[PDB]
Amino acid sequence: QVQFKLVLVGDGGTGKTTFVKRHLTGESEKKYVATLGVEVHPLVFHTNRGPIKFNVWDTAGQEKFGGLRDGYYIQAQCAIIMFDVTSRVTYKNVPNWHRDLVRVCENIPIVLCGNKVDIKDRKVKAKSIVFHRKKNLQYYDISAKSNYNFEKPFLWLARKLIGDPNLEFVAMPALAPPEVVMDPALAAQYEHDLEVAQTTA
Amino acid sequence: MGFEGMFTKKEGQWDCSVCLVRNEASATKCIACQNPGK
Ligand SMILES: Nc1nc2c(ncn2[C@@H]2O[C@H](COP(=O)(O)OP(=O)(O)O)[C@@H](O)[C@H]2O)c(=O)[nH]1
Ligand SMILES: [Mg+2]
Ligand SMILES: [Zn+2]
Repeated sequence: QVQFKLVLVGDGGTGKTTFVKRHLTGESEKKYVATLGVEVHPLVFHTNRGPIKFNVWDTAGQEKFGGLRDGYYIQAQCAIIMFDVTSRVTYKNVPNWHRDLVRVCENIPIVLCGNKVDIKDRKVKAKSIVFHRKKNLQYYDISAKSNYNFEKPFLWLARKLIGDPNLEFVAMPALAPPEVVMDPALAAQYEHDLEVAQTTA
Repeated sequence: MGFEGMFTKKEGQWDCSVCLVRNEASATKCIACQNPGK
């Protein structure tokens, strides 16, 4: 059992709790940390080289950047930064969240997640995504309520943490059934838009 | 292949039962949440 502490940060209302709750076993075996006001979800993923567990730290409160306690960030080995693609201000604060991560955890693999892409009225489009030089910052579209691209942040983090590029999830975990449809035509267009933008930066 | 004991727990290390952080032998309380190590 290899396991990694993963901190899930971003503005309130971006969908962090909805997102981590999709993993059913991690919800049923979650742990509350009374001293820190935090829920640790033990998320298991089954790779071709064995089980990996991400112990995902989810806040219970709507604290701003630099509002979380020190113990939240302690021993964090990876992170997900989340924003809402229908709220530009949440994306404006992604750099702020990123500073806090470097300040207290130095160099950890980080994934950037634009959530709620199931909504048609998307404000933050792929053309508006500021891509960066560092290879510790990958972007993924996701829709928590539809499980769209749920496994992609974890697969990327697993590959960087384990140091193996060909690491595969042999199966998807048991996820909560979708509460909304991710329109496949939107998905097909967004995937292509993202591919052209990442080729530029 | 497996993970080849890449992330083996050192002899003195202990995993906190409350928050799952891996602590060093010298730590008597967990470094993240301050839960006592048994
Ligand atoms: N359409 C859509 N709504 C979402 C999604 N994820 C979360 N929402 C909603 O966004 C609101 C905040 O969700 P929450 O998980 O509490 O965000 P948090 O503050 O980061 O934990 C809620 O109304 C969610 O139902 C999504 O992926 N798609
Ligand atoms: Mg929440
Ligand atoms: Zn602890």
